[PDB]
Amino acid sequence: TPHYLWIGCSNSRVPAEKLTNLEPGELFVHRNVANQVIHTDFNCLSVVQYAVDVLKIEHIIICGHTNCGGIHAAMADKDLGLINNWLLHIRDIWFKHGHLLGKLSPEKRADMLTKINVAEQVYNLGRTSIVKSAWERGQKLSLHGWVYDVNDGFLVDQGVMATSRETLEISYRNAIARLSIL
Amino acid sequence: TPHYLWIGCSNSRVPAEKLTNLEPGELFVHRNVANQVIHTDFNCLSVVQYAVDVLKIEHIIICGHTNCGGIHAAMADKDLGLINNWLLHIRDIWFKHGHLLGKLSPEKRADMLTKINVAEQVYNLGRTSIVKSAWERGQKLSLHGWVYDVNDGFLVDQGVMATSRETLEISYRNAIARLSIL
Amino acid sequence: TPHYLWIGCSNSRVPAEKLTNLEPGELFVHRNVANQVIHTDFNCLSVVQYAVDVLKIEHIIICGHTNCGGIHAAMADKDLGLINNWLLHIRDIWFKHGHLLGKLSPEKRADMLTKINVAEQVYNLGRTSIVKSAWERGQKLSLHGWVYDVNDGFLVDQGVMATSRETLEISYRNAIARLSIL
Amino acid sequence: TPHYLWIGCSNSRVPAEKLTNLEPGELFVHRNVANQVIHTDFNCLSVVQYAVDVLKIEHIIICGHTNCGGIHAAMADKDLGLINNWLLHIRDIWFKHGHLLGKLSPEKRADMLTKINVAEQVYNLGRTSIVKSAWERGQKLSLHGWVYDVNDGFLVDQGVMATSRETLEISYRNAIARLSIL
Ligand SMILES: [Zn+2]
Ligand SMILES: [Zn+2]
Ligand SMILES: [Zn+2]
Ligand SMILES: [Zn+2]
Repeated sequence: TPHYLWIGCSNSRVPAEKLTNLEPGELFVHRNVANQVIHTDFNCLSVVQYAVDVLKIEHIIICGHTNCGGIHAAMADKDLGLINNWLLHIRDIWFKHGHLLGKLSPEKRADMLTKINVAEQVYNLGRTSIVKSAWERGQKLSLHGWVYDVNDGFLVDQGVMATSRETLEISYRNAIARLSIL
Repeated sequence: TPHYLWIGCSNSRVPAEKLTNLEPGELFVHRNVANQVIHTDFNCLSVVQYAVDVLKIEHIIICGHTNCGGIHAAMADKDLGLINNWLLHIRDIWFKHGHLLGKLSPEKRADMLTKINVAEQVYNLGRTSIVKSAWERGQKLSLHGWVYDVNDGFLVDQGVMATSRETLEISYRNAIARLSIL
Repeated sequence: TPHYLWIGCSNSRVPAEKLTNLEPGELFVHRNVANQVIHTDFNCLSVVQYAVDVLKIEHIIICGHTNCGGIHAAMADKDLGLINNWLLHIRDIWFKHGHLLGKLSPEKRADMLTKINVAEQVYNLGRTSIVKSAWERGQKLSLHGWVYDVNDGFLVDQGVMATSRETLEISYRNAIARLSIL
Repeated sequence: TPHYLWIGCSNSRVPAEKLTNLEPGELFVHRNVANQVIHTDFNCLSVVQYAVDVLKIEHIIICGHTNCGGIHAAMADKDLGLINNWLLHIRDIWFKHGHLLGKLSPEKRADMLTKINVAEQVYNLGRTSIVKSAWERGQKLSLHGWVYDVNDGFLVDQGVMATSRETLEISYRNAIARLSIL
């Protein structure tokens, strides 16, 4: 069996199976643009459901990365057609935390939003009924939010790690709090 | 920078980077249950669009596989919540080719449907405005559909390969023509 | 309470509440382009779920109409951007029943596809777990497929009317059968 | 031919044709639970796109309403299957303005959130490439956001109205500014 679901970015500089030292065929993988878990996305949420319910996976890892073309385009003011719609979700976050990112130099900004994004996505994953109910029936399931420093090797980027719904709150809220005061 | 998009199954035994021999950084990856390109899926289309228009990728491979849970689930009679909605598209393909699969022996049906599905998804991909337009303005873009077997490798197929909308027809119809011979 | 869900086309020549003689605020309404019920559409399927489960509605009416801009564009070979993706579903039907429509004069065609579409959509609605489970717990729920002749007043367009899953099969299969032999 | 798009709630007490006094045939209608424009919803965007580009409509109205089940459900703690995914977007809006609503009295919260939601959805609509582009090539298009009350009529609001991306900002931020006064 696989023991982890890996939700990562479609981008190539992020190879899930290679960068970790984990055994081959242990990762059940979903990748989309800027690693998103949108409330109304049947594509991602099907993988999560197949993972949790069918494969009884005990760990979902969400994982962003620095220099993500996703995050950059999300902040660019440029019509690239259909991706612009998908990235508007990321922009909602950008402006949700706009005061933080406002302060930052216009490049720390890119990587900060990258970190914030993962937190927010773990937060979406955690409010999923797929996940929520797995918890409620006593299933062991932990969520995780990391960022792969593409020029280095990754950080358990955040204390954004839930094993229940309340631990989701503690984690996320602390995550956001911390990153809005260094 | 990337040069290929790979749309595969989320399944852990079909990792894109292991199963290809491209240079690292060259693959841009989407995975989802049973490797679908649904006409109205923002997530997958967002990736395709990002590949063709922004990254200017010139090859898309859709990789399906034998002994695939998605296909098995699509044929099974069991409720798996959201997964069911996702596989109703596959169940349509199962119905579209019911006569052919009706002939086949119950065991050989999953592997047939896996092969049909890869043809069908390439047919979807190619009918995309994203793709259609890329061709319509003369950008070079080839679609390839293959099937991987864990105990056996890629089935020497002859199978699915479009570089224009006209060849998409020729390749698609021929693939189905061939599968129908039994 | 309302007692019917009306899934109709966004188009204006089709006013649900007016054209019927039914009491005001009896119709819970969803309208989209060419009245579609796509397996993976959270928008429509949310209305259906709110209808069936929360409002305990006993009747879903799907209802197309003749001279539907949806059906026309679906058959047109013209890029209109984002709607083309949504209409590809209709095109899958067009070519599913292509031999029928092939025979017909190129305008009977428009209205035939309009009728076929409703049948197919009732069929999608009926394979929904939302609907299916309502049936399984003994809830009284009937589906219906009509077409509003925009220049006349409508026909229980088809014997496409399910009160369970097996009555869905009988109805749909007969529907398609009939319309492929006049 | 149409001249207005109406995006309203599916709710039976808020029928678009009754609540307006347009000539018959002029309204083009979308309804869904709690009148959302989600950035990655093919169904709603398909309608908008069809209105702006094909039908060349010059006004879009988003109509919300008081005592709306969608809003009530979004705030409630109950599982309603797919509906939950759909309302997580509304629950985000509830969180986005938590401080403001936190002030408010528990009863007055639904009606506040209904008002915020209409502002938010107009803000989404206006950030659409569909809309943005229409303006960007100088087509005339005005967005309007209103709230309807069954026992009272449309709340004399001053509220939400964009005819350009800059006015979308001005109108949106001002709407929120105003709602915040209490
Ligand atoms: Zn990236
Ligand atoms: Zn598989
Ligand atoms: Zn129509
Ligand atoms: Zn409502």
